[PDB]
Order: sequence, then structure tokens, then C-alpha cells
Amino acid sequence: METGNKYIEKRAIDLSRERDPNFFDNPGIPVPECFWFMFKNNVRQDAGTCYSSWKMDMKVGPNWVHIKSDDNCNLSGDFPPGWIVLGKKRPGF
Amino acid sequence: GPGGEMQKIVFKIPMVDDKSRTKAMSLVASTVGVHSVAIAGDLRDQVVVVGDGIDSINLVSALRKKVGPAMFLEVSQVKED
Repeated sequence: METGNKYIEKRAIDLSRERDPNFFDNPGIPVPECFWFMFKNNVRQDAGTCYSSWKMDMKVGPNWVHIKSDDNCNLSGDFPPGWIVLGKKRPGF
Repeated sequence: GPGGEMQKIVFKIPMVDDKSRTKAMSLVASTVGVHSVAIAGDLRDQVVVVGDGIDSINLVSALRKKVGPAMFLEVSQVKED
């Protein structure tokens, strides 16, 4: 690799560098297994908790999105352009 | 249990200060059907409400009149075995 060359990869949002959501596990209800993080053009908007193997309707910018979670907290939905909500399984769950 | 779950309703309420947060809390906690309410999120403006038979229409209208420009963030059911 000679001097003056450049090299990078595509900039995939990395949840390992995200601080945890500022969550509150309400003691009256089951603890949700997942963290979610909402981004617009790779800029975090907010974050929270949700259930695994489940569903929710979430307002993502200008559009409601029906978000399904699998058992590993991967989140699927029809997100508007430039937006995404990404999940991860909480430590210990 | 399955079929009889609590409601989960999350608002985003842009908050001026802790005084707006206190008002949001007292309002939600005095609303019919509400079991409990918490404020958290990256801006401390995510208002998570759980309960049964909550009239979200009247609740969001009251928050908008008394607290600030509340928006729905989420409507879901609590997952309960």
C-alpha cells in the first residue's frame, strides 16, 4: 500500500458503538428483550425497548411503520426513505 | 395473557424543562385506564404509558392543551404469556 492512496468501506450503522437507550423497565409488565434505535441518514433520532417475536406500530418520521421483531430482535418494516429502525437483543436476554 | 394484553402507548413530547415533565406525568397518571407511566428516551421526552382501555384520543388532546406538542411514537400490545 503506497503513500497517498485512500481506502474505505461502506458506512454501515454499527450498534456496538451506540450508547444504550435511556430505558425504564416498568416493573408491572414483562421486561422487553430488545433495544431499538431509529436513524435518519445514519443520525440517531431516538432509541428504546421493544418485545422480541412481536409487533408494534411506530411513527418513523412522516410515516407509520408496522415493525415486526424476530426472536433475535431483528426488526422489519416498510421504512420511509433514509430512515431505519434497528434492533438488538439486550444483554442477558 | 394472550388476547387480553395491556396497551402500550408511547408519546414524544418536546419538553421545555423538568416542570413540563412533572405536568405530563401527573396528567397521564390521573387518566382513566392508565396503570403506569414513565418518561425516558434520548431527550427524556419519550412518555411510555401502559394500561387498559385508555382513550388515547382524549389523552393526547389533553397533553397538547396542557404540556406541549405531543406526537404518537408507538401503539402496541404488551407481550404477556
